Amino acid sequence: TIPHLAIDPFSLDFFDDPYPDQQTLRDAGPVVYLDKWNVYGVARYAEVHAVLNDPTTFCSSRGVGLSDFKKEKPWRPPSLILEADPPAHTRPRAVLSKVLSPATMKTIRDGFAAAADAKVDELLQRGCIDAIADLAEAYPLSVFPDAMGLKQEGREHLLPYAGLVFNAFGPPNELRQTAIERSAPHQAYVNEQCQRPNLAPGGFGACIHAFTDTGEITPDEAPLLVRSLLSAGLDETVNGIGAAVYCLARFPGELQRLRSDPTLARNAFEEAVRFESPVQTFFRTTTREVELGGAVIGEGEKVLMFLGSANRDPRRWSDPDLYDITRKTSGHVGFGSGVHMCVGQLVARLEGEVMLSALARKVAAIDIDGPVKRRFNNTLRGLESLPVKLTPA
Ligand code: HEM
Ligand SMILES: CCSc1ccc(C(=O)O)cc1
Ligand SMILES: [Cl-]
Ligand SMILES: [Mg+2]
Repeated sequence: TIPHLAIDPFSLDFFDDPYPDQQTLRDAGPVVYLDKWNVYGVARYAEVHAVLNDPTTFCSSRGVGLSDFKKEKPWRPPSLILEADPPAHTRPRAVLSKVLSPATMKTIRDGFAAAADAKVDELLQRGCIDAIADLAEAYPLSVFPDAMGLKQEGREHLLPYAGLVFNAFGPPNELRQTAIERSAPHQAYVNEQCQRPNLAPGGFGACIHAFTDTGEITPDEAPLLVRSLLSAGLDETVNGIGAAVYCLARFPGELQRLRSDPTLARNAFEEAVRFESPVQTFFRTTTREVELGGAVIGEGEKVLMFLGSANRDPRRWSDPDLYDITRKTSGHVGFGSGVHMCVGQLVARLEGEVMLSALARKVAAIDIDGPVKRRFNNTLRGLESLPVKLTPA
């Protein structure tokens, strides 16, 4: 009753161009079985949204990667928030929700916006740049570690650790195993910076520790929660900003609309998150035998969700493959949906918005002028290099 497919969603062939295969996964049925990895898969918007919003049936405490924590040991201690279900998930979630709250965004917006303006003016003096290394990567690295309260020493481990985290969600292919095997130096750096004395007072990490006073988390829980913000938020935001620049170069009419109304910057970034879906895939594990679509999934089975596919499903989106900066983007699952929906979404949107605002006000054209290279990762989509020429407005 359930179609079996041999598509490998963790192959380089898939990463290079997943969209034809995503249609095949969508059109094969509401639920598919991926024989290559012995997991179920859902690729349409309806089922992805349904799974995300049914946490008691499709749980996260057995891991949101391929590996099942009931069967295998986690490569690192499980995340206190991402790999927890209610009620264990709730109070750590509340802490990060307050640390990364709307109120918090007021304290960082001016600095984040000023840095984005300055970065774009710096790049305009160069003309031709790499929009990944010199922009999409450079800008978040220039604001987020400082906002986190990290010391200067050791920040060279941040990008390697982020890449490792998202590769480890995947199957035990080469990308995953090569990342985990010699990852101890990255883990030692991260674990050290999660300790209270190493975090600048007033930053995100120190604020997490400050919540131990309230009874929401214990002191021994706090380092693990800080770790979440050195795991998530970097590569996804980098990839999202890079995709936004790519779309503004490939859809030049949309850059001209953004220039004419820079207040579209926030939605222009949201549309890029839907278009790119920097977090392409992750898993749930069934706690019960379940009827999804017309399929009966057994208990203890891994269920792979295709967020990028859900955000390009023509059953839900008009012209899903077009980048449209005035599209009504509410309802996309690029940030997830339900109880786990990205707790850092306000930080990501802030970085994306102010960068696209700086582009909107300062740049007249963005032209690709060199070979474009893709960045390969088991669960992230994004570019490795994006040579562009920036024309000043
Ligand atoms: C464009 C940027 C981003 C994208 C596409 C993204 C994507 C996601 C997604 C899809 C989830 C849901 C995971 C699940 O349901 O299992 C999630 C959760 C999460 N995100 Fe993000 N994220 C982004 C930025 C950030 C930032 C900037 C931070 C931190 C500053 C962050 C921290 C987290 C954390 C801690 C969770 C776990 C939340 C929970 O389980 O309750 N993310 N993110
Ligand atoms: C799968 C969504 S991206 C993400 C990665 C790691 C964490 C964490 O370490 O808590 C949270 C979210
Ligand atoms: Cl670690
Ligand atoms: Mg300033």
